[PDB]
Amino acid sequence: SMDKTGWITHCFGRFLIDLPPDAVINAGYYLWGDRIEYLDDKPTELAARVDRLEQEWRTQRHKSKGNMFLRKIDFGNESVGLLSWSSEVASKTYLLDTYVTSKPTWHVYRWKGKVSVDREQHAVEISRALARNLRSRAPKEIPSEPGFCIDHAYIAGDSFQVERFGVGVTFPEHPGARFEFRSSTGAELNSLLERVDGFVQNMLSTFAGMETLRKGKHPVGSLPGEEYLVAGSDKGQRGYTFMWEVQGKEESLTEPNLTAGLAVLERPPPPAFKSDKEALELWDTIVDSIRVRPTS
Repeated sequence: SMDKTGWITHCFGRFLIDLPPDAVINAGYYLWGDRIEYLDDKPTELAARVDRLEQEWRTQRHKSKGNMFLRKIDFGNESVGLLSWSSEVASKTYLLDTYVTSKPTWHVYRWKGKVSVDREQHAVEISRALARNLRSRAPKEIPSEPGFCIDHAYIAGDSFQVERFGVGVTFPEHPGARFEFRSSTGAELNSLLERVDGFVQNMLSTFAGMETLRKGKHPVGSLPGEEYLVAGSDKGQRGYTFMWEVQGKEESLTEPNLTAGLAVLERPPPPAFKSDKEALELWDTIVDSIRVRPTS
């Protein structure tokens, strides 16, 4: 824990975070509500996918006597899009399946979502730009440029954009334990304590076998993070439920809603930790490493 030797600093969206080298990491990234998704397709494979999927939309009935395919849009920068009706019933909505590529190193990402007839051109203009802003980042590179980092790449820019990610992390040394780190634009209406506190006291006072290890402020650098940590024993198993949270500012990339959490279930398998001490060391070491990525 406190001995951050061999620990690896990672990139997720606008932020950085240190983690032990043993950690098993799995991340999800979302843009304008819709998931941006990495594909391990070499250029020929993607061409096959798009061709295969285009013909599928054509051999699929829309309403009575028309197919579901509409357009194959070219966003340039080696990227493409497929416009289709939102479903078998027209409504007034499409499905814009975007396939953006990274530069200079080749990767392709699928970014798909529904859009109305009256906003299709706008959505295209977004994909048009996402295509020329999506740049690749080297395996261990920590980009100095402004941008939202994703899998094997980042979306360059400091212009506002709703963005969100969620990283699930497990540790082999500490089995049963699960850490999660999430970011999301938009501000929550209450702080952590203002929201959850009342109910936690009503559960702790009601049910036995638990104690509030910590509570209150836990600022990390310029980030105003409150925290709540609960622990308890049952089944001869020691359970944990931690959380840290910056409630974030509206229309802000650098101070969005930002949450770190760690939990260990009960219900004897091997201990996730030796004691409460070891658990809070890991928790504090990781949370204190949270920070906005320095950007020129």
